[PDB]
Amino acid sequence: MIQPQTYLEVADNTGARKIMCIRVLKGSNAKYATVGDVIVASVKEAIPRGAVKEGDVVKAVVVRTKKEVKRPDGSAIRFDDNAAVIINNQLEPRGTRVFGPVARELREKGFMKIVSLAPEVL
Amino acid sequence: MKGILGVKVGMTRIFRDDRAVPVTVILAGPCPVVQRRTPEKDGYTAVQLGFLPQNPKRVNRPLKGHFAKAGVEPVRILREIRDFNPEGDTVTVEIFKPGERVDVTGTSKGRGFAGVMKRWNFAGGPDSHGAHKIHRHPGSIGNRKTPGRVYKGKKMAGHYGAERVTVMNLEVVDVIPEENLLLVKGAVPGPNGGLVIVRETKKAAK
Amino acid sequence: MKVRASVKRICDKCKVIRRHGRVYVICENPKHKQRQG
Amino acid sequence: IGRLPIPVPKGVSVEVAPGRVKVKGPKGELEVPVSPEMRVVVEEGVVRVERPSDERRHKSLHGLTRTLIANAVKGVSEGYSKELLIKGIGYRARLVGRALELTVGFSHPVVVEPPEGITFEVPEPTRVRVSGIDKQKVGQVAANIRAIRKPSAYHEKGIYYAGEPVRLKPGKAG
RNA sequence: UAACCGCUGAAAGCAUCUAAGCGGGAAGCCCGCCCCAAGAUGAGGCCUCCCACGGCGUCAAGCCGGUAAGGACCCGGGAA
RNA sequence: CUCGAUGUCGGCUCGUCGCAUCCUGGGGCUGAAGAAGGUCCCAAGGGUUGGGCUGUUCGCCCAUUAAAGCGGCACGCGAG
RNA sequence: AGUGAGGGCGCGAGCGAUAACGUCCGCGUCCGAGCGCGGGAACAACCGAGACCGCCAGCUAAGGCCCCCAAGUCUGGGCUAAGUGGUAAAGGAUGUGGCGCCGCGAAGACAGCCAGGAGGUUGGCUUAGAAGCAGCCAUCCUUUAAAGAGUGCGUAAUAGC
Repeated sequence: MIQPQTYLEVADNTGARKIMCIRVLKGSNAKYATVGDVIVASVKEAIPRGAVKEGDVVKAVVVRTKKEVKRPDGSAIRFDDNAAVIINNQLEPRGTRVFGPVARELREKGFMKIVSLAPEVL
Repeated sequence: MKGILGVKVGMTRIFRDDRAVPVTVILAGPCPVVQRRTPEKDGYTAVQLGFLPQNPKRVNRPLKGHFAKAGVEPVRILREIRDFNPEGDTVTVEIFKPGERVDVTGTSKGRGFAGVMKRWNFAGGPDSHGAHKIHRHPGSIGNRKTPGRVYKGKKMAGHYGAERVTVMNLEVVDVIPEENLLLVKGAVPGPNGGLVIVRETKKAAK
Repeated sequence: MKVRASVKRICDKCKVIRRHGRVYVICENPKHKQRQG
Repeated sequence: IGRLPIPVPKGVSVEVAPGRVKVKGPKGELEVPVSPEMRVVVEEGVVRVERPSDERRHKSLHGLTRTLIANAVKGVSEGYSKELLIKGIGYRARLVGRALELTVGFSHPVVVEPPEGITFEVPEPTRVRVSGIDKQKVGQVAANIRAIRKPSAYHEKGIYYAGEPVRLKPGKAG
């Protein structure tokens, strides 16, 4: 569901759909890279070419596995942990990416692009 | 602004365009069992009861205390100040309107006797490089010539369940005038299928 | 302005004001707020 | 010799009562303080403050009872109106009845109320002030209003007593 | 009310917030918020109720029944 | 005083007071436009993060943060 | 026969930082070793005072007398009023009260007031401006409210206070 130190997944312009975040970008007292949140990290996994690198950005929270509990008592869980990498502003990293729909995301809102972008099966 | 009750159980419901969860308040309807007139108890107020547990069972005193303004045949009773009795019998079949905010409390389910572990926060000590106490145990208690001894009022092990308490604001959600019941989405303060009460205070400027 | 001390007035006509054992110099220039009580 | 001479014209209700001096004129039944030793008279047209000594306490007391009750009188004679001028591109003003129109906080609700001798005068409103009765409480309320926005040394847009020369300092660099 | 801002005013026959008297003012102080609490011998306040209980050397503040006025005991049950 | 006996570090866990207060606010001051800094007096209310390496508390460094204070109590804590 | 090492206080030299309930020596007292009573809150050595034993006797030290607790909430004359009492220096100040002193042209005072704030006062440099109120000094005259070689708000001098 969350974590501080983390081996997380992504799938943007990733070096590798994996980076380790330090912590949560929220109210100074992290403890939860939580669903639909924004946080900090560097790469863990490799990267053929790609302008990505073995650095560190911050970004926004996708999937989780341990209760995506929504306002409308909409409920879900994906046996997957990953978010999209950000470039400053938030403005996402890559041109596309491998994943899809569901409230929590769009709802957080700031990232419509991610929104229309990851649609279909997967 | 007060309701007397037999707290039922907590359960989930739906509102507007979304579900959320409530609780079951139930109260026949207490009545003017005793009044502190002010000249009577210048701490003026109303004391009432709200049900009835067997009559064959009942001390004379009770029988006549009732006699007083005479009412019925119960045992559930208690009091609250600064609350007029624009009646001589109360139910809530309106008494408590929904879509309103409330404050309320009740008996507090009865814990046990667990130290630094329970009672207080922070789950005990640590575990491994040390096991001659494995995982948790009691913090520290004072010192040499500081106060020169053992302190006097920091949290402490044991019995911390047989007590009572309340919750600040909560929502009145809904009113079922028939079976004198009300759904309120509440911290089920203390058990359920037992005793509670509600009162409303909050000149709270957001 | 203040200082647990000093104060020998200043603004050429800076006022020695007696207020609450409060050695407070009053003038016509903020520069002199002399609070030494 | 000097710190105690004043006449009580108008035949004002110039009298001393329960250890309090009662000065009654246009109505201002002003209560002018009476230190037990100060003492005073009002005969013919002459009203005098006496001095049961002349040391520090007393002498100041003299300057006072004299000046302040003198007040009691001049006051009871007219009605105490404080002349005041509101001025600033950023501000509005009208009596409204019994408050303080006022507007220069860019979220203008300024509904005030008139304490007592206080009558509101909007004849402008650039020129605009109040009338009171009680010289102390009047200068005061006036103040309350001034205070609530008035300041501005470097750029004006405030309320001003008579409106002192408002000393002003430059803004940026030029 | 803290610093800090003012009103009315002398002693310093012009002035000053300043002993005099009045006001402004801090997430802080008493309260308002919940939780204890007359073993606060300085309460108990109110309600109902058995009778002023019955025998003994007056000083009967001792005995026995007195009242199931009530409660305890044992039993049986309890998120206590 | 103590050698017929007082366990010294580092850390842990539970901490308790303190103000020369760090974040908090209240402020007069500015070389104060705004914003933002910086300059003192008032006030402890709550608050006063994770890791790295180093047995080191200090420290230097990563990432934030409103902020990530100094210190009293044998540099609190072995009858924990 | 016993101590053969002791400390404290005051004064006088060491030393030490002219620090320490430091340690060195000396004059004295001290305290132990009596120094058991008073006492100053209570405190081995700071002022009083030597206890052989009594008194339901009286005079006194020191130091005390509103009360807690014996003893005038004495009298008399002041001076502070901050609570100093109820630890502190450097140093700061129209604190408080006191000198022993200076201004009184009732040729009626000072803060408060009124009005004029006088004509050569007009470069000296700089004059873009000094024509007191821009920098290197000027130290004169007439003239009356008695006279500003102009103490001061200032820009372009100047003009106004």
